[PDB]
Amino acid sequence: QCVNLITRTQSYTNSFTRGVYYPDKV
Amino acid sequence: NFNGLTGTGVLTESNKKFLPFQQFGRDIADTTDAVRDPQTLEILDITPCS
Ligand SMILES: *[C@@H]1O[C@H](CO)[C@@H](O[C@@H]2O[C@H](CO)[C@@H](O[C@@H]3O[C@H](CO)[C@@H](O)[C@H](O)[C@@H]3O)[C@H](O)[C@H]2NC(C)=O)[C@H](O)[C@H]1NC(C)=O
Repeated sequence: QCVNLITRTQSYTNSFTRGVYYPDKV
Repeated sequence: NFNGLTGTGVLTESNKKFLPFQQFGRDIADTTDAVRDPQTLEILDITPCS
């Protein structure tokens, strides 16, 4: 039923100090 | 035995804020010094028996 109506492009960038999470509930 | 965490000690009500997504507390030496009661949400201190 779906159709290919997006086909988004891709790029590159620099990820600064991000993506840090709590490893445990301590 | 607080939700699986077993140990021996004396409980004591503390004034710490525990980031309610957290359950246990540890010191520098990785010793469990503060555990949250899973039923009333208050935080209790863990001190070894004298
Ligand atoms: C797990 O179940 C227990 C049992 O119901 C929950 O404890 C209950 O918590 C409510 C909310 O604080 C208490 O109501 C409050 O009672 C005080 C004293 O009567 C009153 O001054 C407040 O206005 C409010 O009505 C309720 O008394 C308390 N029940 C018992 C038996 O301690 C507990 O909250 C539940 N766990 C979680 C995570 O919700």
